[PDB]
Parts: sequence; structure tokens; C-alpha cells
Amino acid sequence: KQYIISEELISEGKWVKLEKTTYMDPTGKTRTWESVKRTTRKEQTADGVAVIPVLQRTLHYECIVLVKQFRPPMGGYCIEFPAGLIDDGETPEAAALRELEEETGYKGDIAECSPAVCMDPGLSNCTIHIVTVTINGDDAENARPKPKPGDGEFVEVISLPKNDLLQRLDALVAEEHLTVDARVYSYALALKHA
Amino acid sequence: KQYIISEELISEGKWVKLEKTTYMDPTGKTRTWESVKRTTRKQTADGVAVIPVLQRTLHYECIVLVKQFRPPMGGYCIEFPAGLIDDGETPEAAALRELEEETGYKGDIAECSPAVCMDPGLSNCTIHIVTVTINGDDAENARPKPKPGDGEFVEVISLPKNDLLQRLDALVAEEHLTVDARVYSYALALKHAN
Ligand SMILES: O=c1[nH]cnc2ccc(F)cc12
Ligand SMILES: O=c1[nH]cnc2ccc(F)cc12
Ligand SMILES: [Mg+2]
Ligand SMILES: [Mg+2]
Ligand SMILES: [Mg+2]
Ligand SMILES: [Mg+2]
Repeated sequence: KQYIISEELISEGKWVKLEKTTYMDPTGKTRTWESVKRTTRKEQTADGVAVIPVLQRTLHYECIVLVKQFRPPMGGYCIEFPAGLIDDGETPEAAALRELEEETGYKGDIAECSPAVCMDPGLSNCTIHIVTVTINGDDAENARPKPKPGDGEFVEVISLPKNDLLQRLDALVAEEHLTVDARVYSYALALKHA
Repeated sequence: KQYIISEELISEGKWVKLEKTTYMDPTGKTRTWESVKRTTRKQTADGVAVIPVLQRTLHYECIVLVKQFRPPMGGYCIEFPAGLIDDGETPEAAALRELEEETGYKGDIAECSPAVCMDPGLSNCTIHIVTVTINGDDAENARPKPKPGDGEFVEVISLPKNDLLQRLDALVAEEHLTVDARVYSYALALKHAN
């Protein structure tokens, strides 16, 4: 029984905007909230995709393919699933395969696509689809993968074994100032907890 | 070999601000990024998110989640119990406190992540992911008393760990809720550990 009453623009950049949200609380009292949105969302069912890329190779343990890059908002390097915004008219699956090839060089196969899931719902309306993709690392096309990074894109690939992901992430965090993404960490914790 | 040169305040609310970050790209070219930050960090991270593993003998292990209206999303979200870390509170103490306020359950700390980023292309927001076990057979967890702060209105949803991804997909399809990306990532890895 809660709902939005109004959304007032506070400040609008090229990429991000701040809004004052008025909503009805369950007691029937009007309250406000400071909300972040992207300016880039048209008809996409989500802002972006994140890819869970499972690298599969005969007589190898499965690896989870990750990317390391400088994130200006963090003032530092972050370890994340490959990810990007969905272009206008692009499907989440095409966006996922495209961003995975651009960021890692690998050509994946779709396994499954989540519904739109929320990035930080107390702060922002941002959403992604989480797209699971398998990579046949025995295919010649996946032998010597070269990232195809766009303008102002500078991405390092880190493939870690699924069977040891949390400890391998911990070893990278111990050896440097970097930040692991919360989704990557959540995924690694569940692999341990299973 | 990338770094921050300057941060320009664009707009400062009570809770959130928008900044224009100037940074050095790895080619030696100066570039700008629109960044979001919270105004409330004075802590290891902005917040905590709790993975609450409800353990009851002769029952399936459950993950305890919360459903709340999220003004930025304009709708109801399913999330790990979570909130901001109080000035001079430890992440572990914030985790047990928020779990009790949001669910009424009294838990034990199992493990605590390093600070992990929420949406590092958008914001500098970080949390600690705190794994907590709940002895659902203890008298203190018989009839759990959730203590909502002013303007919090939280429903508790306990789902079985070994079916988590299927149960969340079902809630999305029937209830038109948005699942949190960390919750979804956790659920995926429980299935992928196979
Ligand atoms: O208006 C808000 N925006 C973002 N985070 C918030 C956290 C607490 C609060 F009461 C209000 C807000
Ligand atoms: O300045 C940005 N802020 C947030 N997201 C962005 C996504 C792509 C881009 F080129 C620029 C931005
Ligand atoms: Mg990207
Ligand atoms: Mg990209
Ligand atoms: Mg909360
Ligand atoms: Mg509180």
C-alpha cells in the first residue's frame, strides 16, 4: 500500500540525475527520499547487464572470468563481473555477449538470463539483468582472446577457479588496494556455503 | 596508473551528493565522470548487508530476506537485511543490530567480508556482507520481535537455501517484486556450485 506521489528533478548531468521522491508511507503519511537515476534508460528492461562467465575447458577446473578496471566513483581499481549498459533496442542477452567479448575477448554461449534486479535500491533505481554465459575455452575462437575495449575503456581480465573463488579473491584483496564488487563477493560466498 | 585529479561538487542533498570526478586515463588523457556519494560516511563502509542463515532442526535451512517499498525503485524489493553503519559501530555489531530491527531474529556472526562496492560505475557506496547463523530452535528466536525505526516498514520472507533461485523467480513472476542483485547472485551460485 505504498506508492510514489511525485518525482522532482534536483540536478541532471549527462549520465546521472538526483531527484526528490515524494511517496505515501503505509501509515498514510507523505514522506520524501533523495533518489539517484541514470539519464540513459529508454525502453531497456534494465539499465545494464552483468555477465557470469563460466570458462569451461577439458581437463581444467571451471573458471569465473572477472575484469579489473579503474572506477572513478571509487577512486580505485575494482574486480567485477564483465558488465555494461544495454544499448537502445539491444536485448539483455546480446548486450551480455557483446560486453563479454569487448571486455574479455571471449565468445560465450547464453545459459540463462535473470529478471531485472536492483543495484542499490535505497539509493538508486538502477537495475541489471545478470546473464550466465558458458565459454567453450576448447574452441579456437577462445584460445587467444583479445579485449576490444571502447574509447576510455581499460580492462584487465582475471580468471579464477570456481572451486576456490572466495579464497582467490581474498588473496587479490590482501596483495593490493582494490575493491571486490558486492555481487562477485555474494556469488563467491554462496559457492563456499554450498 | 589511473587516479583522481579533482572532485567537483554538483549537488549536495541531506543523504546523497552528485560530483564530477576528473581522472587521468592510462594514455595520459584527462577525463570526467559523474559520480554519486553518500553524505553520511564518517566507517569501514557505508552499510552492512546480512546473509541470515535460519537453522531449525528437521527443517530446510532458510535464508531470511526482507521486503520493503524502495522510493528510488518506485516499488517493493526483496533484499538481504541491511542498513547504514552507525558512527563508531563495528560492521559485526551493525549486522546483528540491523538483523534484529528488520527481522526480530538474534544471530551469531559466522564471517564478515572486506568492504565491497555496490555499483562502482555509479557510486562510491560500499558495504560489508556479514554471514550470520540464526538458531531458530532457541527461545529468543521463537516469536521474533522486529523493532522498526521511524519510517521503516519491513516484511520478512524466509526461503529455503537449497531452492533459493527457483523461489525468488516465482516471487518475481507472481508478486511483481524486484530482487536485489546481491541476493540473486548468491542464489545463482548456490545452483552453479553443482
Ligand atoms: O533519502 C535517502 N536517500 C538515500 N539514502 C537514504 C538513507 C536514509 C534515509 F532516511 C533517507 C535516504
Ligand atoms: O560519467 C558517467 N557516470 C556514470 N555512468 C557512466 C556510464 C558511462 C559513461 F561513459 C560515463 C558515465
Ligand atoms: Mg563495463
Ligand atoms: Mg563495456
Ligand atoms: Mg534496511
Ligand atoms: Mg536503523
